[PDB]
Amino acid sequence: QRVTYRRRLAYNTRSNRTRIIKTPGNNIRYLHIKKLGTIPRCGDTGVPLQGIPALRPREFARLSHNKKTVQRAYGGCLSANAVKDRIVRAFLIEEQKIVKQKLKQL
Amino acid sequence: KRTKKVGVTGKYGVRYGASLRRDVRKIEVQQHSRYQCPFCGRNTVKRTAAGIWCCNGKGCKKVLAGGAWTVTTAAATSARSTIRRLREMV
Amino acid sequence: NTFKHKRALIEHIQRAKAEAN
Amino acid sequence: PRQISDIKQFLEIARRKDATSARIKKNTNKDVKFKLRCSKYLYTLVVADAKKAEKLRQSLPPDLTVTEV
Amino acid sequence: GRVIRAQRKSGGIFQAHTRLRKGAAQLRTLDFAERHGYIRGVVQKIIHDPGRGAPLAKVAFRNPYHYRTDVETFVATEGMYTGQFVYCGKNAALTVGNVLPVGEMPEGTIISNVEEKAGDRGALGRSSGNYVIIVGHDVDTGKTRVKLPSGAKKVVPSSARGVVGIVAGGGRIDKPLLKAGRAFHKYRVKRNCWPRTRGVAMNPVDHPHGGGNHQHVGHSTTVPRQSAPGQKVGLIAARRTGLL
Amino acid sequence: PSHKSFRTKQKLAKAARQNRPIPQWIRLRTGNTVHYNMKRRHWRRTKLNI
RNA sequence: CAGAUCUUGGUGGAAGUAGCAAAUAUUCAAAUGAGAACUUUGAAGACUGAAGUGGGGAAAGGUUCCAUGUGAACAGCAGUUGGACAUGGGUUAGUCGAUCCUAAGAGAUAGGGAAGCUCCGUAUGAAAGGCACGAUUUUUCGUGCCUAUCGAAAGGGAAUCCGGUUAAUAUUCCGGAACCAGAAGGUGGAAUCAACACGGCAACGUAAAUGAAGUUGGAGACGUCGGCGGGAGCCCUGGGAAGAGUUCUCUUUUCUUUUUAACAAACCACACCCUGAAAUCGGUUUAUCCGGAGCUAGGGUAUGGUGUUUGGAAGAGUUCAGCGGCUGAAUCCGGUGCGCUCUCGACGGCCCUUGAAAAUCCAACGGAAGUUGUUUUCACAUCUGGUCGUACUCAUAACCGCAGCAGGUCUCCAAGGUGAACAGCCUCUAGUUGAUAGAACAAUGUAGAUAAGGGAAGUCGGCAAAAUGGAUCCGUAACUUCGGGAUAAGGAUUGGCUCUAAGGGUAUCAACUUAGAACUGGUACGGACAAGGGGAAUCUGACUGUCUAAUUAAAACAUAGCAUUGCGAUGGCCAGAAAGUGGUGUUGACGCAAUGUGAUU
RNA sequence: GUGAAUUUACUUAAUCAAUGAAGCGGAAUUUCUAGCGUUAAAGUUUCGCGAACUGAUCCGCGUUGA
Repeated sequence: QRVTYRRRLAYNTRSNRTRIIKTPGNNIRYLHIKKLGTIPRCGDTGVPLQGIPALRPREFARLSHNKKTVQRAYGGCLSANAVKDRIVRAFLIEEQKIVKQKLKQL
Repeated sequence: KRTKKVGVTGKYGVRYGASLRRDVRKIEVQQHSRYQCPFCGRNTVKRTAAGIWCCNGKGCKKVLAGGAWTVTTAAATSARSTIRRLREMV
Repeated sequence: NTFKHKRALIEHIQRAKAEAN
Repeated sequence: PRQISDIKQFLEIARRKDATSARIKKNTNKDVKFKLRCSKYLYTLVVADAKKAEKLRQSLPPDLTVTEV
Repeated sequence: GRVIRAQRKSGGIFQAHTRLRKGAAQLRTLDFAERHGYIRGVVQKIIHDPGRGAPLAKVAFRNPYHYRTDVETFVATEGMYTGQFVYCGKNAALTVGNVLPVGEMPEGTIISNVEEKAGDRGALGRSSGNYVIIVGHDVDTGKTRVKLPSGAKKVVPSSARGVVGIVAGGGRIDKPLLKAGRAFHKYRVKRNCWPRTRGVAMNPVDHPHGGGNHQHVGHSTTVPRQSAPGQKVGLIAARRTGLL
Repeated sequence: PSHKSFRTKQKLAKAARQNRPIPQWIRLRTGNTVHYNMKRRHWRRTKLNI
């Protein structure tokens, strides 16, 4: 059995994505499907974030807060290693400027 | 060893002239060879675009501004030495 | 490109570590 | 559609005012399906035991509309 | 009897293809902090500018007046890496990539993206592998003599800024293209300037060099500077001509 | 095509209504000089050109 | 008016003449009817043969759709038939599009030009608008803080599926089952007098789990090629069950039917974490990458359907057996892969090419506010969703070519055999059997075939034709830019059938792929189809590529390379009537502009 | 156009460059690291995130630079 587009859009494009199904009436048919979702990228390293699904942007609005975030500082914005580097670098440079302040105050 | 002289420029066949294929051979070997990363020491630096050399090493991921076909050029090295000399005498 | 088939690899394994032992 | 694995859950949803009708479906494998039409979902309970089937059917509220296969 | 190809290059299909450009490469606007001290920025990413032989560098600075981050698009110099700190100002150090006034740098310093005049954010030595040399200073007149990549000597104000180092991407012209196709792709992101038909291969209505039974000019191809727009073809106002 | 504007369907609807034969009782009137519709159109032969 | 290749209209001889010859093809019976080569039904014979003569859409058309009716006219024969003529009927959306967004680009406003029509200009030489605090402040307001619009029915984007239904409409109606967004309060639960939850060493998890201004991040959001792996449908296949074809004979067989949607729930291992410290270095892909910046190994975390299990849902759909709408059954259990289409995953290659924006959406940092009361991105119920498009054709008859014209016109789906193949040839589903016919085989012709002996003697010229041709094995010159030339040239081999020999997975299963060995046949053999003739050299352009649409495809143009010239911005070059005008220029000499030669040597 | 002795200077007319027209002219007197920097506060003086004054000098005011 051959199939047709269910819409008046010909021209398979990045939005005219179709799938083959067998209906309970023994018919081969297209189901028009959307583009795959995307796991949010990390803000510093750019890698995908761990613990968050791959949804479309508007589709994220239907999740609860914990499903879109990770229970950590910058959770849902930065990866674990990126956050750890932020923490260590912040503390070390604050220690450096304290030492330099001690040296230059005298 | 499959080709005796053309090497990487064997993909060009018999065209464009021997000398032009020869000059391309030097540059293409430089352009595609893997380079040691100055930041992580791994041999992980490769060219993304002319002048941009990115390291694929895990944890380093450094991106470099450099020469078109080689990571470092003679002109840059020579002037870096002079600039270092100038700053030291200042 | 050695070990043209599974049997050839087997015989190489059998002779290896047997000449050693 | 929703599947309910608990009989008392089926009664509780039937007690809820959103329940509109109920269907009893007798299958060829002697397994009954108790289906409950609500505002949002068709709640289905698969009862494979005969004796639990009719005590549940008489357990269903009299005001609810129960319908044969 | 027809408007020639040189005359038609006033725009339209001869405009620059500017969809994929990654911003205009400019120095920081000359502010109080960069006039009197230095401001430090972080190199976020080295990026490829379509139609440009040299990479660009996205550098994030802090606004000295507001809680916000200003990201500046620089011409990357060789040795610039992501995560590097770049200091711009009078009191900046003499390190590769730092932006300093030309008057504060010693004679013979190799600089790039040099300002013609104080505050125009970079004019000279911007192409890949090119640089400007600080020939000398004239403190009394507040000027700096510099050597341009064409070999010309130019005077710029001592307050004009320049990036220390050579523009990255050098040696880009050494490699032969080998291909009309590769010349097609290079110019496909710059403008409609390729391929080029010779004037002698045209007809008299189309070009001064067109016409005749044999492909020749018929007149001297060295032309004056006072000539008309339809006449400025060949070698315009050539002092010398021929290969030495 | 199937995709039409509302303006097009209005012009097409009026064109359809004007592409009809004349009522028969018109032909029986006093002083009548109208017999057949002189503005009739066919879909292959003449195009509406809108 | 006899003239002007006079004007307009009319009409002749030619003339019942040229002609109605591309796309294999029709035939019999019956029906209807005044009338049948052409209409309809049945039977037969065929073709398109999945890159269709099939099923759909976009542009364009506009009612051609559908039923009924039919004197003409039109369908270059015919006509009872028709896209023709007449009469009615027909397109139903919160979910499919348009609308929304921005793209290249258009285009107001501020301004400036112009005698003016109007031109330029798009955050510019614009006073181009907001938001928050307060016993109410001299009951005459104070204190703070920071860009139009149009333009995409192929781009971006909220959310619908199955079965059924009409003469003609369906993701729109009907039945059943969902989903999205917005809004209000309500119910149940969760946090809180230790104000804004806990657990996990960690990756992070949990049904919840306040977060203003401000800032920042992500998604939206992205090339092309190559193999590899996963899924789905298809193809293929072993049994079972229902009918059906075949049955001189043979065939536990030949064919058909064996179906399961959105949605809902549960389930499911390259990156990351933990312990541990590795050289006799190991791990590992088809492809050589990885590791003291922590390998291997061990144990975890995350990602999670087009997967599995169930709900939907068998009551549906399909197939069969009866009965006069109804009643009985069946709708089962598995395999397989260098297969096909789509898709996903992890990778590799390539670039002097690095391959959109914006609307929308989410997150973080920050810490304003804050016994009842506060919060609550948690589970539930509750209500709503406008406007326009929607029939039909999408083409050997619905579009454009004056037409029902052998022309042209974007794209989706894509069965079996032969074979490397989406080749050609043949077939299944579907579609069609349409193109004036009949009878005759004169010359000439168009389109195909063949020809003894010779073999280019023909001709301006081997023009046309022939010959060669797949695959396997052997063999392969000059010359060369060392890459090529090269399928050089030259030889041999090819069927059927019975056999073994190896090549994989867990005793046993699955799968075409090569090597032989005989035996056998009008010395046959890529048996139809398909499918290079070759060699020695000259002139010339290096090459791939481009042009005179409709007489010139070339040696012409382009090209890479080489070279020259102008220009360091108050500049070169180009444009504008002007301008507070534009292009190069989101540019800066490795640049742009102007030319001439035309790879290499 | 304005001055100072053809020679020098000045800028308000015009020209050019930059921007969000932020620190111009006088006087008084932030560099080992890809982190964060906002929604003042201490000090002083009146009367709690109510004020004031400084924190964060004054003056000129020509948006700066050629």
